[PDB]
Amino acid sequence: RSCIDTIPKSRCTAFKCKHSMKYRLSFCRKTCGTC
Repeated sequence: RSCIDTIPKSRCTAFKCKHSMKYRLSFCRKTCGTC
């Protein structure tokens, strides 16, 4: 499927990308560099 964050970009913080599986792999896949 398309590579897209499900929540607003401001929610996808570097901190959440580093420390939250939910954010990195569900909510912020584009911003966190998962896809």
